[PDB]
Amino acid sequence: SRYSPEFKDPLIDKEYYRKPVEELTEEEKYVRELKKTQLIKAAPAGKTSSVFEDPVISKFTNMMMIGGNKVLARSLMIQTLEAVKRKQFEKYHAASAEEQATIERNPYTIFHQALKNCEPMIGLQVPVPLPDRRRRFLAMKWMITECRDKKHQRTLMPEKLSHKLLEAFHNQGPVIKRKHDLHKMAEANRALAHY
Amino acid sequence: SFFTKLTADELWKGALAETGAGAKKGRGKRTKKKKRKDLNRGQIIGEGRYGFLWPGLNVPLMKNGAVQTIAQRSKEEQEKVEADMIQQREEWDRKKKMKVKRERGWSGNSWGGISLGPPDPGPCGETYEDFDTRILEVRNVFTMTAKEGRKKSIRVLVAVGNGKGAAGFSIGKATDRMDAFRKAKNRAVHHLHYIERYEDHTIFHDISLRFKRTHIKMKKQPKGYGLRCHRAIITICRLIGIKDMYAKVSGSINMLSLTQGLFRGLSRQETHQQLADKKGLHVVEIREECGPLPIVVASPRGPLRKDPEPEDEVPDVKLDWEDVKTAQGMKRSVWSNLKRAAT
Amino acid sequence: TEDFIKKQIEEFNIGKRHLANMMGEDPETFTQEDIDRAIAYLFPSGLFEKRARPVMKHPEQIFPRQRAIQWGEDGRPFHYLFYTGKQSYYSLMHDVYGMLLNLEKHQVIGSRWLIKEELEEMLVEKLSDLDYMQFIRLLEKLLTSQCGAAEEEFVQRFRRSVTLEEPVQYDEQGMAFSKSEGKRKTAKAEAIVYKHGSGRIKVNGIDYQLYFPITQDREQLMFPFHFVDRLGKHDVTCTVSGGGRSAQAGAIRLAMAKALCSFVTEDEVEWMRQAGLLTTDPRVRERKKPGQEGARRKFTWKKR
Amino acid sequence: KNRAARVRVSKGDKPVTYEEAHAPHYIAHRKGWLSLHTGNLDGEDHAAERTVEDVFLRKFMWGTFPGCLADQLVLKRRGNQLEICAVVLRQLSPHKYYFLVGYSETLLSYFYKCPVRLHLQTVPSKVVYKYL
Amino acid sequence: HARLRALNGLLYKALTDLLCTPEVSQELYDLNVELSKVSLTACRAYWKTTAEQNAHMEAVLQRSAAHMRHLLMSQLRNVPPIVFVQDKGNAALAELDQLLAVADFGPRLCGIDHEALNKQIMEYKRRKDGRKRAKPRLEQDSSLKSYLSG
RNA sequence: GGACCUGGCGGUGCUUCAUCCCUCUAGAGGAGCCUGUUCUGUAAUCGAUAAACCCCGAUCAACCUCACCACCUCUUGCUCAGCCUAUAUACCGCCAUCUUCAGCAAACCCUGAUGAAGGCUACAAAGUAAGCGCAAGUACCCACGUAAAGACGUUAGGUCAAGGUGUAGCCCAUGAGGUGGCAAGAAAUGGGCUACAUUUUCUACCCCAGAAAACUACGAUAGCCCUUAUGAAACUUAAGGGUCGAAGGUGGAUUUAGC
Ligand SMILES: [Mg+2]
Repeated sequence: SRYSPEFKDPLIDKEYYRKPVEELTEEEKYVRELKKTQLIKAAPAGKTSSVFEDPVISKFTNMMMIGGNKVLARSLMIQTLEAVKRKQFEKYHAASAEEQATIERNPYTIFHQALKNCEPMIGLQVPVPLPDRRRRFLAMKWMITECRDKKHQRTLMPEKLSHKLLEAFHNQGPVIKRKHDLHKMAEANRALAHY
Repeated sequence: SFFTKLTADELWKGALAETGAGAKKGRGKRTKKKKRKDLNRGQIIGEGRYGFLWPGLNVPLMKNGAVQTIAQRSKEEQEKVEADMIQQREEWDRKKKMKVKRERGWSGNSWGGISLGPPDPGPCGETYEDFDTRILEVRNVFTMTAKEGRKKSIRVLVAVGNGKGAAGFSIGKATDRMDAFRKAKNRAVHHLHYIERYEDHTIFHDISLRFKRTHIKMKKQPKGYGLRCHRAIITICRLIGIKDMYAKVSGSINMLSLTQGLFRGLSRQETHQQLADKKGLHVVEIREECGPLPIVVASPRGPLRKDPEPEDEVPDVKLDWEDVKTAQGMKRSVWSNLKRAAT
Repeated sequence: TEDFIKKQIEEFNIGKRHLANMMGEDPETFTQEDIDRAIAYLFPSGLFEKRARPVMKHPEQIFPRQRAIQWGEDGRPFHYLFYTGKQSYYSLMHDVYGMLLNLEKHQVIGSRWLIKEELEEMLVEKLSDLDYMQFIRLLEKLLTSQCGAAEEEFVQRFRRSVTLEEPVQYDEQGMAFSKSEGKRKTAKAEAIVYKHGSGRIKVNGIDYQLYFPITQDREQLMFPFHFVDRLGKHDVTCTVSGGGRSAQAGAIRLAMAKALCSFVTEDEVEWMRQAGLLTTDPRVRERKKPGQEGARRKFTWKKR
Repeated sequence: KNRAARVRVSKGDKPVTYEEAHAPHYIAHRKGWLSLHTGNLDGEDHAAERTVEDVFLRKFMWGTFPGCLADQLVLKRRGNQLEICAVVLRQLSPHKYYFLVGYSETLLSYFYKCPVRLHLQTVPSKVVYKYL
Repeated sequence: HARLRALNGLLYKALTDLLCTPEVSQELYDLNVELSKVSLTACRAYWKTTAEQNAHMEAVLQRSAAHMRHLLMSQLRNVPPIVFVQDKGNAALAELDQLLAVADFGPRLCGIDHEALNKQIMEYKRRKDGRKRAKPRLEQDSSLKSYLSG
């Protein structure tokens, strides 16, 4: 890497820098004094301080990216969010007053809940626990691979991804089925956990 | 093509094949071989086939006080010059071929006994022209290394002595024999013993010592007896400066063990002066050739004892069966007292 | 030898006088810098190694400071720790230990420790890694102890400064502004941020929303001002050239951040630096190597 | 193993000059070029002719001063001038050196149709930068 | 290595003695924990595991680790920190079973490449249609001959 | 035969490692084509050819190049001749490989009783002043990174066809010149390109568009035909247009590359 090891990763969080000095611990004070003397890497073109920035969505878009086409991946992601929001709004308007309380219209909340549902707690052969990062990566990769499946013909990526995300938000869909299959396989191979 | 030609050094490097795997291994026998020659040994600048005489280059610039002109030698004299050059080259080659032989060691194909000249001079006025170096053994030790397997090395045992009682020996390990010689002699010159000699020609008393598995029995001998000892002992004694001595070596004849046991025994011997100082008595020498005349060879430097040494009728000493058998004449041997060359 | 060094010093003095004559300057005031400049002019050399270029320095510098033999005519060595073979290092250690003993008797930011090569040059003596570590430990124990001014000076002989790394102008109409520059990949940008404004950015004379159709580039532009909560309060005129859309956006972002540093508070400047808005990005395209598909990809190792 | 223009260490006794010691990757780093001419610059021409001339000059000078040369030549070109700077051992009598200088200058001037100067610097022996 | 082995044995013995005596702690004495292994690099301790009681034992050991280190410093005074490792047989199995209970499942020949050889034979059909080793110690050397020659 | 030393080896112990395995991305292995090799064929080169051959010598073959073949011709010949004739297992020259290494070799010193051998402990116990390499320095944009560098040694590694050269061989021919000619696929295999599309295709634009979207789709840089460029010579080479719309539908073990 062109950055020397002395360089440290930047910390983009306005609350961290606007935090009052009094609330800082002695350890935090020492951390700030140390950072005052540390070389810091340039902020990557991906993340900013925008209140609308979502690291989960940014990582999902990067995973969707094919051949460095960040523009197209971001377009697909925003189209998917718009499709989810429009479908939820249609359901909200078509529903009665009681059901309107239950219907969720936030695309970001829907996306996060769907990915959380798709996260497999167990993995594999000998079944083994999975760390949090591996769980999130598996959920995202399963969603993307399922949406990229040839089983859906002539349907654009935004529509397929919105449909799968809504299925996952209701604990259904082929991604949740894949998670359940992995869980069942791990349960079956539990007898080999002594290895 | 002119531009395709090379220099003499490159051509010799290519043709002689001094480097490469062939030189390292030698699988291809090279009895029919090429050797380097100096093509510019006798060439004079300005000499060629046309036999031209260029003033200032190959002929004197000014002749009889006047500048010479461009002149060309006649065909006859140019032919004579070329023939003379050929003959001079042949004479140079003949002088290169001639050489001078040396003196063999104990045997015609053994390094033992071959002299190596004086040790190399020291850094600061520390020279050893008085010292002579002699090889006692050369061995080709083969060591098994992880990569190269059997690797050859030379272990050489040398002894150096000035002929005046100061001598030593050393071992030298190397890849080349000459490096081993240099190391061994330059190290032996730093490990010099001093062998006290009775009358500067023999040992002070009879010695019998065992080093490891080698028994050395040396006998003090009168002048003119010569050196009747193992050839290695003869060499070491010549280096020390002992002219008359007898020595029988029994047990293992390991050259290194024999050499260092010999040096130990010679160094540990006690002089007549030391004996007189120890026992506080006159050391009186009795010679058959001098009749009953008592010759005092050493007197104690301190007080002289008044009480005579007790004269036991039967001494308590460990005799040698070989010596007793020889004295009684029963030591019949077809190899003892054989006439041999001068030592 | 010492006499050789004396002869070299005399030759250097004569040559210094001759060079001063050649350059037509006063020999009495011809400094070493003048000597170096004159030598560089008279003997130009484009060799990259500065140590390979012609040099006519003082013999004290040209010759190694290992000096001649460390003993006089009588052979007695000058230094009492000579037989240690490392008289400089062990003398230094002895002095440091004496300082520590005296400290016992009586009772970080802009500097680093010189590397082992620097210490070897200081003492003109070869040293081992463990020797250097032992000396560094002793020095750091000296520093941690209640070192006085003399001990601080002693340490400063080994302290090496760490390599840690804005104007305000007025236009013809009295509009206070700041100007800065930035680079990113191949794109180079120059930005002008005015002290008072209403959030209008003109890139190459074109509004940013019409010059940067991609939302990512506009987010990059928003990043500096949004970090300091000054969105819509400053006017920016910036010109970028070279590279692609993202490289230009990054260059403009860096230039804008550097220019805006002239208006925000020093604590805000430190916060911007810690956020990475001020560090020039060294990530640039890596050259393709011969025998390889790209910068790092090798050719497909043929099937066997 | 790279072999170009390198003098491989054999025993630690073979002497090499400054140029022989340095490997090709040190050119323009620790050693300059042995020939200076505007042929290889941007946009300039006749590089091949200058290269052929330099090769022939080096061969001719090496064969004209047998064993006298103590180092490689330096071929400088200024306009149509041609300066051959050489370092020569002090073997021959200076009469032969002067004869060879006049000869080589005149012959090369008539052969390349340019004023050729030959500058000789004599050394007592081949300068030894290090031993290999 | 052997010295480190003896040090590990001594640490094991000291920890066992501290466990057995009641003077260290009434809680620890009542637990009656037994150590399977003690190994020094920090020190790793491995004790046999009997779930609720296992968790209680682990918690008490973690609470009393500092006091155990302090008591060990009285003896071997320079004792590195002691790490207690619960030996649930294969701990992976125990953790996996715990997660599996927690987790959700939702609704319920000849040894050769005969083909390659057959292809090669079809291809062929279509195309149709010791010595002495001298001992190392006996090799001659002519260096002495050269030296005597001149 | 006894004891020991060094190495090799152990279905040898222990400890710690790496891309060795898993994890990540994109590929290869399926299709067509380009090219290379191999085989066959032909009157018709050579060399490389396990990693370290296989878009390799070539940064390049229609004639030339060319060293191949057939036929014809010349004999002091372009050369104070010549040979691309044999030998890389005689070599120089230039490199591959470990090396994505850190050690190597001299010169000493010391230990083992002066045996083969051995020579490390940093709160240090016999190793070491120099040389080579790493390192340092330098190039590129930094101090990072990438280049470059990378010793000794290993594979008689590659090249006698870059050139030079040892030895051996040819001299009315194994030399020199001219005309004409190969170069095909029944195939196998290596690498690459283009694809099998919807994150796609076409157009505009260079990222706020409109259409296409399975038998008139996606998909040839292939075939066929006709021009054009270069050339003395083009169905041979290249470019362009027309025509054709083929195989193929994300491909098994296995395998490549990346931080
Ligand atoms: Mg004989």
